[PDB]
Amino acid sequence: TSRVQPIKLARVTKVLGRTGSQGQCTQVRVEFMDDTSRSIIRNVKGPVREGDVLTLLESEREARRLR
Amino acid sequence: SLVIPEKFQHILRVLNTNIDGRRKIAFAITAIKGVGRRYAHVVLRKADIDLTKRAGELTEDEVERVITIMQNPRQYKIPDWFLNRQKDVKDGKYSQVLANGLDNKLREDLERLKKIRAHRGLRHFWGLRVRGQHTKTTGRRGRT
Amino acid sequence: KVRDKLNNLVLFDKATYDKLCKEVPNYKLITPAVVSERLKIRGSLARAALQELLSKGLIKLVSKHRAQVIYTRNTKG
Amino acid sequence: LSCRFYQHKFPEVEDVVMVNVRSIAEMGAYVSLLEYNNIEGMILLSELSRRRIRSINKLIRIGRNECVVVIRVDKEKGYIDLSKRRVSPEEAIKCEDKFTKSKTVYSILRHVAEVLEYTKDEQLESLFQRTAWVFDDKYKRPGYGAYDAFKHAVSDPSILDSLDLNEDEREVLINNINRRLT
Amino acid sequence: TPDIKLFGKWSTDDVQINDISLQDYIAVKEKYAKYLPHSAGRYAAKRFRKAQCPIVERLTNSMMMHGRNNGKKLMTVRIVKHAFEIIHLLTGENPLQVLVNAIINSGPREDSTRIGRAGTVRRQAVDVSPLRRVNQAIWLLCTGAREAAFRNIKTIAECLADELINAAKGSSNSYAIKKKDELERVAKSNR
RNA sequence: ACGAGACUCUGGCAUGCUAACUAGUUACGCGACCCCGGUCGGCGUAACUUCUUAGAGGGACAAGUGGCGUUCAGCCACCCGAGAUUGAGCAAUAACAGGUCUGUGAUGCCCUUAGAUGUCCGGGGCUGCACGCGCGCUACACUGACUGGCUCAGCGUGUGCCUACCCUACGCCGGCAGGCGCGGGUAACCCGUUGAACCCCAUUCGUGAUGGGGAUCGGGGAUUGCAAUUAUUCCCCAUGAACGAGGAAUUCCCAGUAAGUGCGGGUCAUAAGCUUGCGUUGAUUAAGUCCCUGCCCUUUGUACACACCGCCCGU
Repeated sequence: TSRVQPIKLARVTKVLGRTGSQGQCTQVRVEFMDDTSRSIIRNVKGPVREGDVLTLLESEREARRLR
Repeated sequence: SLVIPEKFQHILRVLNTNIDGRRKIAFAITAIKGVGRRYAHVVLRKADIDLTKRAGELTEDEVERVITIMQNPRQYKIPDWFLNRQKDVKDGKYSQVLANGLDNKLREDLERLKKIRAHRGLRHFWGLRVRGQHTKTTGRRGRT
Repeated sequence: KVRDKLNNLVLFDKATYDKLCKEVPNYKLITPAVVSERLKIRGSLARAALQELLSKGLIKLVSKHRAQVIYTRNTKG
Repeated sequence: LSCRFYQHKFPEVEDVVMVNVRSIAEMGAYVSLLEYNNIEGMILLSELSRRRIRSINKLIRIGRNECVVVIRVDKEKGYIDLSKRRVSPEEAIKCEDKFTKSKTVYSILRHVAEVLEYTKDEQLESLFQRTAWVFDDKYKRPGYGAYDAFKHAVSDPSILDSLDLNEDEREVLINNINRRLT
Repeated sequence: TPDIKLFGKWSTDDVQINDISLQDYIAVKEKYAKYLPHSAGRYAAKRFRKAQCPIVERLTNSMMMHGRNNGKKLMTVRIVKHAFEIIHLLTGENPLQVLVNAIINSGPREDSTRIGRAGTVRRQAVDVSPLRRVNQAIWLLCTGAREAAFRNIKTIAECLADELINAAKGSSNSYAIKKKDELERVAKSNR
């Protein structure tokens, strides 16, 4: 590692279907606040709403499927 | 008061047994075999000794009065239904036993049953339960 | 993984009394649990000492309950 | 009375340690580092073996010591991440020998401490600093610079009395080194 | 005169939330401010109606566990009030601010999911929903105080008191912070 | 056409309707205590259904609004609103070598019928213990134990045909388990305003197999019954064992729900650690999935059809 990634917080725009083996994960469409043009997909555990802002430890990965 | 008094006796040697002095006097005397929680309150109520003191600071005259209440409890107006050993088959007297009369009299009663050959004595000799309960599912620590 | 079986004193010796009288009114939160932990004494003995200090007037009452009581020091001003 | 073995409070990364396992949890497992004053550690479930396991207590064996390598440590917070998969088979004999020398040095110094009757944490750390850590820093080896020093000082009293700890305690330590290390 | 909803003797105003991700999930400010941490009910009926519950009421409801304590709401309420007494007399800080800053500091922000068959050890890194952040934070605070107050001379009114302030300053001498950062370490270890 | 739905019972509301000395409320008088005003489930009687009882009717239907949908069946959120998914009952064709001949004077065949497998009396047994398994109860404590005081319910049941055995206020005696003359109820009237438990408050205890835990065991006293011994049950004093939150594995549940806590009914001469109901306190998590264990429909494959727990090749 030897690198401190700055924490970025992102707000969802649309909730997708629930992924995972047991259906416990959820696909969401988050967007960044320092520049409101970028939209990526992340895997979340737990219930989420529309307009719910999430904290992200990293902002580089993309969402994988149930496997 | 709350400071430790002089000649504060720690270990109390009473009736050839070991008694702690750090416990409450209503509970430190309960370590003697034969006496329990309920009869301890009556003894310290007949004697003029309060229940708010530990056993480690009492002295010879009050513990001697308590030992007299131990050995002869009948004429200090302790009621007859409060005793553990009543209406004896040997002599018919009401008495309170303190571990020596208790142990040897329990032993003598068990050998009396084993000599008389009652089924209670045979069950005590075999090492089983006497009060008439189920042995099929319990008592698994009997023998290997 | 040391056991360290506690053997709390049933009454005060010499050093515990003045250690209490110099340090307990100089602490923020006083309860019989933290007095028994810091001064290695019994719980009821700490309650009796705190009742004595309350009767002396060097400790103010905050709240009383059948489970635990809350005590604090005097204002230094 | 107990303290750490070497002068370091927490070990560095890529360092081998022998650790005592205590309990097994869901995400990891609680252990105790016997040479670092039984501090809290963590071994990962996926790091226990490189292949598929059939039970947790195939490789748990609660109560028996094991060899691990420190992967990530946190000196300011007191957290050490341990690793079981990344160990060589040739390291076990050297780790066992190092732990043998460290444990016989700790036992000899504990015996000398209870002879000298010095029961305090800071005083015991001072006795370690005046007894073993000085020669460890002199020989620049964390563990290999001590047992050779007692082996030389069993025959060389001038080398034994180089540390200015005390006189009667130095004589008691020399007597213990002469009687035990033969 | 209802000038201010004083929480027994503490004021529900002038309390600062530092995180913006937990702004609409913690309700203590000016609308959901009660005199007691005990309300009526119909709060766990729909999906997100528990986000409108007061945070001290959620802590009181999660205080009771392990068989012999279920249903005893009055006893947990007086534990909460006594714990607020030690929190106010111990730091000089308002006790509602200590509750807010501990939950933010003890929230696990990244999680690992069990994936594969039964027995295989595979974890996939996901992030934690903000409601689940508060939920596991309250659960962690409650279980830390619960296992602190077990076979110990120290009462639960004091064991709960030391558990939040160690979570408020992030000293990591508390048990909630311990599971929080080992969970973050496990989620960081395999991503 | 059956099944689902439709239908019935119960809960959730209606200050509108009908009604109450076997249910009360509000006013009035008398009486009692205190400092001019408060309390009375104290006494008695002028209206009333606000509490209670239970009868008829009403009310919620995707009814409205904004979206999605072929703008069709329907779905989502919100407002007014006691409820915008309460719980149970009934429950189709086909078959099981499922259980019951020990529910029956329901029953075919077989056996037996006076030294009886019918019947009756007396005693014993179904409880007997190297051990294993299932359903349950109490705990491993200080969110606690003991001791005082404060304080709150709902389902129920009650003098029986041969059949004798009911529920109980009140007075005395006795520590208590209990005992005697006394009164009510064949029941919204009497137990009864069912002063229930958990909780609440105030002392004692202080991390100690301890004042936790009450197994085992000794002595004594009452009740039921013709009869208790292999202690029916209850009470009193002693006796104070294992047990320090439990391996592999596995059960139940998502709202007044789990769980804690007690009260009724069934067995009952004596009687609940079981079961069926009832009430109090009252949560954590989730509004999803087919990964595990299985179920429903379509397509495909089969050397199976007593149907994969099938069939089958060779030494």
